[PDB]
Amino acid sequence: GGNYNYLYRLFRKSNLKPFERDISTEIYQAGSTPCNGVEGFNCYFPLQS
Amino acid sequence: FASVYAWNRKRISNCVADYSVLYNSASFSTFKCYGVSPTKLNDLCFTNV
Repeated sequence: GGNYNYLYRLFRKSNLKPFERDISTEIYQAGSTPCNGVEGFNCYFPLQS
Repeated sequence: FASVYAWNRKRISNCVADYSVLYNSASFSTFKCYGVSPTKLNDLCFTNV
């Protein structure tokens, strides 16, 4: 099998309704105060292998 | 500060400490915490530190 083809999703603050399909693979950034106090930092790629 | 082989341990108790005022500070190279969400540390009561 794929060594890095299986991954999980690292996220929080948006607890999902049961049986919800999520495909928005967006790198987690806020661009506001609650990410190192600036925009572009804490831009963590949620998908982890 | 002391050396790595003779590190100093200091005791903190009976305090009202805010971590949000320090979380947003950018004077830190790295601040990652294990098993505890820093953002919610403002609403947690622990026995001692």
